[PDB]
Amino acid sequence: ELQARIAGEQAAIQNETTKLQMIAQLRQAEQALISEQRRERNMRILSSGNQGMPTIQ
Amino acid sequence: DQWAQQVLNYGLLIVLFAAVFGLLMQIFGSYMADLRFDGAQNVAYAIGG
Repeated sequence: ELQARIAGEQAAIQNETTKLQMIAQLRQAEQALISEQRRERNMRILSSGNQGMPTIQ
Repeated sequence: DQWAQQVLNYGLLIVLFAAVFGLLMQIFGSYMADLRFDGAQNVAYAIGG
């Protein structure tokens, strides 16, 4: 019974390892998404579809 | 005669520059005061103006 308990404990540590891998992937995805938002803002400022300009009055 | 001519020269200079420079610089100031880097104004249009 103690051997099977220790085996279950190893399985739990395995699960934590998988969870940490998943957290690292999510971290990378979040950084990529922040970069995408930055580039969306940049595109919106510099878009050639803009039609406005200051008016002389 | 020469002193008077130079006085007239620089007086006319100061008059012309006062008037025209004030007008032009006020126009430029207003135009730049309207400039914005929002998503609604063309950056090329604004910088070119």
